[PDB]
This record gives sequence, C-alpha cells and structure tokens, in this order.
Amino acid sequence: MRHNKKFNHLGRKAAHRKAMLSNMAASLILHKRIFTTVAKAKALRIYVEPLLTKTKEDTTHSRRIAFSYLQNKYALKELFGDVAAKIADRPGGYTRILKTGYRLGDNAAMCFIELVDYNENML
Amino acid sequence: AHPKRRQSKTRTAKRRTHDKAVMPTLAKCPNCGAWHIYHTVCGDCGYYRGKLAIEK
Amino acid sequence: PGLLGKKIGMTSVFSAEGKNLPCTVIEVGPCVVTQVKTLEKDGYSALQLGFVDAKEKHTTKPLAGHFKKANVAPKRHLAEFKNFEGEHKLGDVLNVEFFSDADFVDVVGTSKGKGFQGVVKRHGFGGVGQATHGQHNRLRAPGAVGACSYPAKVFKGTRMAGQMGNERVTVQNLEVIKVMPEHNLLLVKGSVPGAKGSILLIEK
Amino acid sequence: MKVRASVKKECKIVRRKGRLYVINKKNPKYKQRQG
Amino acid sequence: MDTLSFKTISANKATVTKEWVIVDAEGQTLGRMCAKVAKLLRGKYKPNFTPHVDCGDNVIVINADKIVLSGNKWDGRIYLRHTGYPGGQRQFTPRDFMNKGPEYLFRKVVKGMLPKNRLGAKIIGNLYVYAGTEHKHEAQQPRQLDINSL
RNA sequence: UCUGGUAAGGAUAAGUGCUGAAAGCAUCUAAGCACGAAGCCGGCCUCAAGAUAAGAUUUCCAUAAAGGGUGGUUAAAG
RNA sequence: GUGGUUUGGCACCUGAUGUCGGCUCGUCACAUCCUGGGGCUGGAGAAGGUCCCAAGGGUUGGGCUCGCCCAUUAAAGUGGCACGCGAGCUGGGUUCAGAACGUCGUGAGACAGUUCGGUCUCUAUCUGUUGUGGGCGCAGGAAAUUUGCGAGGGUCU
RNA sequence: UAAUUGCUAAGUUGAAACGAAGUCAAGAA
Ligand SMILES: [K+]
Ligand SMILES: [K+]
Ligand SMILES: [K+]
Ligand SMILES: [K+]
Ligand SMILES: [Mg+2]
Ligand SMILES: [Mg+2]
Ligand SMILES: [Mg+2]
Ligand SMILES: [Mg+2]
Ligand SMILES: [Mg+2]
Ligand SMILES: [Mg+2]
Ligand SMILES: [Mg+2]
Ligand SMILES: [Mg+2]
Ligand SMILES: [Mg+2]
Ligand SMILES: [Mg+2]
Ligand SMILES: [Mg+2]
Ligand SMILES: [Mg+2]
Ligand SMILES: [Zn+2]
Repeated sequence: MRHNKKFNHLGRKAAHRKAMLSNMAASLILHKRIFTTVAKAKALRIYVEPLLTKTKEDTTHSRRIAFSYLQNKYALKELFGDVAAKIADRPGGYTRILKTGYRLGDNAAMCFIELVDYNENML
Repeated sequence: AHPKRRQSKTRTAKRRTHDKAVMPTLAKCPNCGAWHIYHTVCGDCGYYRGKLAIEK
Repeated sequence: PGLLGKKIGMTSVFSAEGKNLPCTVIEVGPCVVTQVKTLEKDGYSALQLGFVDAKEKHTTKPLAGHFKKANVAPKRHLAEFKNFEGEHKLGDVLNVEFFSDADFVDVVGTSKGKGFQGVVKRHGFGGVGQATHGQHNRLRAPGAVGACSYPAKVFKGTRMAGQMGNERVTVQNLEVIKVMPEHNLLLVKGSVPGAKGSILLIEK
Repeated sequence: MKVRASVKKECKIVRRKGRLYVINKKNPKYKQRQG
Repeated sequence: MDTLSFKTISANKATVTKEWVIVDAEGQTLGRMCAKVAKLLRGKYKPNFTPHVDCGDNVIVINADKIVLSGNKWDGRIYLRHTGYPGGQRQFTPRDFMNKGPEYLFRKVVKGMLPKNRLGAKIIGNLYVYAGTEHKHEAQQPRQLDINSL
C-alpha cells in the first residue's frame, strides 16, 4: 500500500534521486526549457518551485538556503538575478509541462518543462 | 512444471484472442490539417491549443 | 429505518462521569425522499433517500427526470431504507433529529482497500517453519493445500491470497453520544468502517 | 433404561414407534428397550 | 446414388403438428400422471414421431396442488443434493417443493422422465403448471384432454 | 481501541404425559393432543438475475456533452 | 456377529507408485474429552457410577524422546484421508562412500549392535483453488435503485 | 398402466445366534 505517500521514488536510491533532482533544477535554471520524461518532469515540478519561491527574499540567508539545494554557483547567480527578476509578482506556477511524443529506444513518454516567463508566444 | 501434452492450434489461437495492438489516440488539426496525438504538441507546426510552443 | 451520512473523523471526549471516550463524527445531513415504493406496485415497502446536492453538470438526463418527478433538487447518493414508523411523502426532508431518541445505531460502510494481499495478512497464517533453522524460501508460504490422491483436488473455500478490503462491512450497536441538529452532526462511540469522506448508512 | 438385543417379560410388553419396550411402573429398574 | 426408392420420412420444423393441450391433476398420482405428461411432451402419441425433432405438445397442467402422493412419500422421500463445498450435502422433501410452488415439484419430476440431452432440455420448456383452475393462455386456443383416457 | 458470539421463532431426537380400543382390565398410540436438546430449518452478516426460469420499479432516448469509448488532472481505488 | 485401526496369510497393480517424525494447511466420521437434554442406581442432598439422544463449537505451555514428569484448563477425546500433506518446508531418524568400539570369521568382511561425519533437482501445460477482467446474451439503446432462486460465514466458555 | 387370484404397509421391495410374534393361513391338545 502507498496511501497518502506523495513523492515519486523514480526507481532510484534516495541519494541518487536527490542528486538527479538537484542537477535537473540547475539545468532548468540555466537553460530555461529542457526535454525529459514525463514522470521526471512531474517530480521536478514538485522539487523546483519552492526553490524559485526563495528568491522573493533577497538575503544572504535565502541565498545560502538555496545553495544548500543547488551547490552550483552559476545556477545560483542566474537564479537570484534574472530568473528572480522575471518571476517576481507571480504567485506560484512558475513552470509548465507539455508532452511531445515517445522515444525510439524504449517508448518512453516524452515532454519538455519550461519557465512560463521565458516563453513569449504563450503570453 | 511440464506440459503433459502439446497444445493444439485451436487452444493456442484461443489464448491469443486477447493479443492486439493499441490504436493511437489521434486528433485532427482544425487549422493545420493533419494528424497528431491528442493532448500533445503538433510537431508539424509546433502549435498547441492555438498557441505556438516550439519555435522552429 | 435510517439516513445516509459522511464520516468526518475521530476525536476523544470526556463523559459526564469523567470517562475518556473515543468518538466518531458523522455528518448525517438532510436526506430527501426521492421515491416511495409500495407492496401494490413494487412488491415491498421502502423509502428511497438522496443525500448530497449535485449540480446539473454531473446528473444524467434519466436521473434528472427521476428527480424532477419527485420535485427535488438532484442528489449524488441514493439508498433505500425500510420499516419507517410513520408516513412520509415524496420530496420531504429528514434530518439528524431523527436519531434524537435513539440509544444505539448500526453503521454500514465500505472498508479501506488493501489490494492483493498474501495469506499471512489476509488470513493470519502462521508461516512455514522459523526464520532460521534451515529456512529457505517459505517464510510467508501457505503450506499444504490438500490431502493427496484420495480427494485429489483442492476443496472449495480454501483460504488463499487475493484482494482484501474495499467491501461492505456492518458494525452493530454503537452507542450514540450526542446529536447536534444545528450542524447535522452525530457522535458515536467507537469506529466505523471506511476512510474519511466515505458514505455511510446509519440504521436506528 | 437398558437396551439389549433380546428383551423378555407384572411387567408389560408394548410397542411404540416401531420399537419394543418392557415397562413396569411399580419397579422402574426393569424398563427395557429395543426388543 | 440412391437405390432405396422407398424411405421413411422424418418430420422437421415445418412439418410437425404441435398443439396446446390442458390436463388436470385433481386426484391423480404424481408419478403416474407425470409419465403420461412426459409421453405427451415427447410426442409418443403422434404417428409422425421423430426422435430428433421437438414434435410433441405444449401441455398446461391445472389443479396442480390437488395431486396425490401415496404412503408416507410427502415427508419420507428424501431428495439429496450437493452445494460443491465440503460437508455440503442437503436434504429436502416433496413437501418442501410443494411449499416453494407446485411448478417446481412438477418440473423436478418430469425432468427425470425426459431424455437427458439438448432436446430434452428444450422440451421441458413446453410444460406449464398452475396451482388453480385460472390461467391466461388465449390466442392459442388450447384443447381440453382427458388424462384418464391415455 | 470499539463491536460481536448471545435467546430459542418452527418442526423434532432420547425421554415425560392426557384421552383410548385392539385384548370388556391395562396401555404415551394405532385415529388424536401437550411438552421436550449447544443437534435440523430460520432469525444475524456478506455475496448473489449467465436464477439462458436471464426478474422488478423510476426515468431518459441518438450527437452534443440519450448514453458511452479513446484522452487529460488524479485518488484514502489499484 | 461386526470392523479392517494390530500381528499375520495371499502375491492381483506398479523403461522408479521415491523417504519416519516434526512444521504449515486442512477436511471428514463418532466408537463424546468439555459444553447441552434425559432413563436407572445398592441415588437422602453434594458430587459419582452405568446407559440413551446428540458431532455445533472448542479441545494449553513447557523438561524429556509410544510413554513419563512440571504448571494450568471447562476440556487437554479417539480415529480416517497413499500410517492426509517433501513438483509446500525441514533433514533430527532412515538406504550411500570415511572412521572407531564390542562380538563373529583364518581372511576378504559381517552383525538382534553402538558411535562421530555426511549434496533434499524442476521457469505450472491441463485440471483444481483464490482473486480480477474482456465479449456476447437477456435486450431496440440506456442511467440508477432493487427482490431474492441460491452460496458461504457466524454458533466456544 | 393386459386379464384373474391371493399376500405385504415395511418404500420391505423394484448377514447370524437370539427376541417380540405385526400379519395371513393350516391344525392339534
Ligand atoms: K513537499
Ligand atoms: K476425486
Ligand atoms: K504418510
Ligand atoms: K446459510
Ligand atoms: Mg524497484
Ligand atoms: Mg549515503
Ligand atoms: Mg496474452
Ligand atoms: Mg488501497
Ligand atoms: Mg513467524
Ligand atoms: Mg538449505
Ligand atoms: Mg531464505
Ligand atoms: Mg498364482
Ligand atoms: Mg513410465
Ligand atoms: Mg506431494
Ligand atoms: Mg566403511
Ligand atoms: Mg562439520
Ligand atoms: Zn494546429
């Protein structure tokens, strides 16, 4: 049973899963849109949006707490600069997931996840 | 552990009754005019729900 | 007789004489009479009741016409009850004050679902052997299922693995602690089957 | 009450419900069944 | 090629002579009446009887509750059945069948004097048993029959 | 942690009786009538109309969202 | 006389019908251990003895290996199911190759004997059983609420 | 579901020593 258990293990050990989520968060912050499997993107949406909410308080404390998740200097700089400037005044829902198709090698369901403020044609 | 008898052609086909290939869920593009998977970005034009999503 | 209800949760109260009691809170709520069944037309006497208000977006046209005949707003859950001590017309309301004089009630619900379960959890099987002392791979195994070539079969009713829970269960003789008609609330002593939000049948 | 294959007789022999009885209300230690 | 030129003709679905008859069970014995009813249903009284065709009569039995069982059979005949589970043998009586309904007793007796195949399973549906003398079978014009003549 | 098993509704077993011939006496029995068991059939709980004997009652009836399927967000359901 | 549960008699089935006890899971019978209803007593009551009706449910944990003992319990029943059950378990016992003692034999070796050690294979086809779906039928197409032909469970003290 | 004459009331029907004798029939003292 898994009644009211609310995160995906993603077929990995806990340390591997946390490392992969941190890497995906850094990749999404650096390149504003990335392509990945649907399940991984849905886990990343849970993981990464509380991290973007921490940039609404530009302090040393919030920078350090964000760095505890990220451990990436360039990602931290971009996130507390341009990403924060763009996602100010948006009350959550910073990301969007759109499905695209299937892979040749394993028929994995594919999608891309992006930040809604860096897509112009989607208003 | 071991089949006592070999199966007849009829028995084999009766089991294989329920083997089938799933039909994809295809929607028509009202503007573009082609097939794409429902709830999925139309890869020919890159549009999704009337808005451009993937810029060629 | 009885009404429909929705289980909210559990709490603990202190009685008048200083006894700690575990209580279940049930929102019994107003139930409307949607159909009346007769010996002369249906073959038995019963009252059909509807419980939770539904919008037109979620009501099929046959159900909408069925409610329109009784002149009531559409409901979400219907159930029949029997042996009412009185006469009740089509489209009238019953509330939790119906249970004000009652001392004990019976609660019918659907238990929580466990999915596929083995013999140890489903039936309390002892398990084969010990965890050590030569155990190979039968720790949670059923053991023997028959008695050799004289029956030469497994009997019907043999206890095996399978789906557990998610089925109708009745609990009888739950003491009523308090009735709150201002909130449509009923407090009973003990536990009722099901998860929070599940629909119950409360029989007087 | 004594049950035996051969029952024999102031005791009186009666037949009740397809069974044979030898009864004596004066002395109840002589009742017999299943003649 | 056919060198016979003198054959016996079998009746078929388009050549049978099916009729509705009404018989009474006022004081008859259960088995003795049901044997004649089985003959009527099978079609042994028709000169064009064909064992592979439903060529009999549709029989309506009236006054079914007035049937007679001699001796102590009403409670001394023990019918046995099995539910399929261990320790699952059960007993019942013609009195139990009569309490449930006369049609059940009559159907149980007639199925047992009928052939044990698909045709007999089809034939048993041509029998209609009613407790009283009132039944509703218009548009077919059933013919009264004296079962004591047979 | 709460709840339950419980009585005996009906027919009875072994036994206890009433009236009573055969056999003018007697007799619980052959025509009859009272009882009398954790045992039998029920009451209680769950499943149950493929019960092909396929039952009943209310309401609606073809294309949009009369009914559905495919799809999506998901669940104390799996 | 009955039974076939003891010791036997017979030799009819068997290019393998492959193993004692214990564990697990049962199911059945009654020749009743407890609980229920009774007749008799050399039955005053109190418990006892014997017989009849009755198989629904129950019928412990240890020190030892059929039986004895310790402490309980209302009670710690008797049997059948390939001495139920190893394509479900174990491997203490038992058919194996090493070794030792006693006894027997000139010897190789043997034994109503004893003792230490000593591989338990198989991905479930059919049937069986526990769960869960698809199709069609009933029925011209449906959404709901239901009756109960029957089935199973419950029944201790 | 023939005809005629009897017997069985146990659904007997389609295993013994040993007990009542349930019932019909034939007798003798
Ligand atoms: K969280
Ligand atoms: K068998
Ligand atoms: K054995
Ligand atoms: K039952
Ligand atoms: Mg895994
Ligand atoms: Mg680590
Ligand atoms: Mg397949
Ligand atoms: Mg569940
Ligand atoms: Mg264990
Ligand atoms: Mg091992
Ligand atoms: Mg292991
Ligand atoms: Mg010979
Ligand atoms: Mg062979
Ligand atoms: Mg085996
Ligand atoms: Mg050696
Ligand atoms: Mg060693
Ligand atoms: Zn398009």
